[PDB]
Amino acid sequence: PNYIRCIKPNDKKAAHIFSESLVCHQIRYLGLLENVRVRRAGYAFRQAYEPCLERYKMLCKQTWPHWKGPARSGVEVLFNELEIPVEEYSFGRSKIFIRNPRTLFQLEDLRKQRLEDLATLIQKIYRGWKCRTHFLLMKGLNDIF
Amino acid sequence: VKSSLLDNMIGVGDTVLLEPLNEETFIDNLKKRFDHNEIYTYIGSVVISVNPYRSLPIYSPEKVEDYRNRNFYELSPHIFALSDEAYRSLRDQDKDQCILITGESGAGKTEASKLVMSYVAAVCGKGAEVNQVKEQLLQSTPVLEAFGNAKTVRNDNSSRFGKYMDIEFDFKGDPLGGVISNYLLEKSRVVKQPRGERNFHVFYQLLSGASEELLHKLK
Amino acid sequence: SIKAQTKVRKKVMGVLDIYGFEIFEDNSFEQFIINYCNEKLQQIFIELTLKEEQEEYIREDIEWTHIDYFNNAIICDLIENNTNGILAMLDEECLRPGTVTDETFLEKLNQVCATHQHFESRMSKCSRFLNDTTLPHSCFRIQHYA
Amino acid sequence: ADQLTEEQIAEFKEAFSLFDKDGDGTITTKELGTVMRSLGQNPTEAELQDMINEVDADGNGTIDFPEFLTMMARKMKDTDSEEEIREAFRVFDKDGNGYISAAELRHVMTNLGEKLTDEEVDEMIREADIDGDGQVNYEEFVQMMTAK
Ligand SMILES: Nc1ncnc2c1ncn2[C@@H]1O[C@H](COP(=O)(O)OP(=O)(O)O)[C@@H](O)[C@H]1O
Ligand SMILES: [Mg+2]
Repeated sequence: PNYIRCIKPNDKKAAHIFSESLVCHQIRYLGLLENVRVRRAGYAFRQAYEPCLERYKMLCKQTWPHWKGPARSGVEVLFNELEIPVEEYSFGRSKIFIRNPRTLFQLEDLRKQRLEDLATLIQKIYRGWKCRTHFLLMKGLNDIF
Repeated sequence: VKSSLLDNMIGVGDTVLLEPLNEETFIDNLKKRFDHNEIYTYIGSVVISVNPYRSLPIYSPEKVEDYRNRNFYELSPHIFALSDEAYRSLRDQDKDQCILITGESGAGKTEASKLVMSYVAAVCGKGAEVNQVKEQLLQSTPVLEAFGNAKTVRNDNSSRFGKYMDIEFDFKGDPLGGVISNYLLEKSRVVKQPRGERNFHVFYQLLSGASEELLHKLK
Repeated sequence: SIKAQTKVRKKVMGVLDIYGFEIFEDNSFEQFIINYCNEKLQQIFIELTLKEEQEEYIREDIEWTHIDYFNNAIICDLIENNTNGILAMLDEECLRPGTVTDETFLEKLNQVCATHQHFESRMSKCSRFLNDTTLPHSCFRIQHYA
Repeated sequence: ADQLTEEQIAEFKEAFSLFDKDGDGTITTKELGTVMRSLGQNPTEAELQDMINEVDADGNGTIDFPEFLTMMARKMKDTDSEEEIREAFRVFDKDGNGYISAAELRHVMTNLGEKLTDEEVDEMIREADIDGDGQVNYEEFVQMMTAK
């Protein structure tokens, strides 16, 4: 069973008109809330080790810059260096497990700021490469400035 | 693959990740995502669609190749990721699949079944032998919805029976066919309409659409 | 036209275009069958998904804990059961001789479904919805998941 | 530091005299890090404001040359690694195969970091891939920028 819910927003067959009450009726009818509970269990979220270390290798200074294999060992020292409590997550053989989703909000926030730090790390080397190009052209033109 | 669901996210793309869980914040989520014109939101591995009543360019064949054999969680929510997870669970792991599509009449179920049929007929790559089956189902849909569907109190047209479609493949991937299977015909609507409702459409199309020699022929 | 004539071994992906759950202003037997098959779909759906999660956590040697949710299998039984289910009682009322009205069927449902938790009618014998003024006579309630 | 010998100070004096267009032996704040990025040390703008605010208690940004040599002595071997820059471009990959879509990269470079201007990111797309279009490869591009 793979499964598709369909939600009707209005009765006027319009495009931009949204009604909260009709959709609320259809949330109750279809049972979206009871669909949450079976995937909302004791661990509410999970990943695999390889796109987790691909995902958060920049939050761990041991994995930075590359990479580091094995994936469970780098993910383990990732959660060790970030010192998230051991109650909040769990290790498996082939899956990492996240109990509460607020940790997943926090880690994506910190990753989102490290993207900005990577943009700074790029832009200083690019602009200094332009200044190195200009000083490289002007340096070979004169014996002394 | 490093890309995830959490990039390009308006609101939250999953109800599982929703803090405090009620009806009201979920209405906030659907109103935010629908007003920002993102109409798909998951519950675990469950698609939620909201009908926008108009065309969006997420069904272009260029957009199909964005989704093909990318994993389920790796990208923004859309109906093709479920059919890709089912198609990879069938193709690589040999597990027969079925997609149950439920919701309000007018909420976009039949169209979604058409889009899953078109997506599978695209990604199998078997040409006219799968496009004969697809053409058969797509050109057979207004027939079945003319016979077995009728007006209710709430809607102008409503699914009064379950359409089913078998999509049958070889081990090699060659299309062996498919079977429409009807379920649960509301029979007493034929003989007794409720107040404000309507009997099945083929009688009204038969009386209103025919010529006078056909009505005098059918007595 | 499109069915294979050969009996060869095959694979299948099916799609099921079927209604959602319905609440009208006036609900009758057709809506009772419609809501019943909705109860069956929710039952088999949440049950198979529960087995899927227990399989994913039994692979990784992760201890499953029980989580509380609505059980459809009490509801479906209330309609399905061959000895006191509502379809069995209406099948009996269409079969049993004598004066068969709608009132006698509702009184039979008040007789053989009183000690059920999820059955709700005003003239039920164990009723805590007797003084519930919002329940008209010649009607009854079923505690569906919606 | 210890600090610097006469050879490296006289090496710094050449770019320092290149951006001394008036011939006064000092320059202002907004052209101050252009010498350091011209000579290859490459500090950020934010820590450049930290170095200017470190020695100035007045707030006008008048910088003397021996403190300027101390700023250059703190950032002499602080140049960042090539593989770290390479991975920093590997994060912004679209599919994990060695390219970036050009419009998303133009949106990142003008909204994160020290905010490259309009002509600099349009220059960056063409320096990254002159053949075009809408998709830039960066395997040769980082090897060209990290070489001194
Ligand atoms: N995913 C979708 N994208 C675009 N339009 C849709 C979509 N789903 C439904 N519609 C619109 O809804 C109408 C029919 O929807 P349908 O699938 O018949 O709903 P239902 O199955 O609930 O009766 C069509 O005119 C179509 O334009
Ligand atoms: Mg339909």
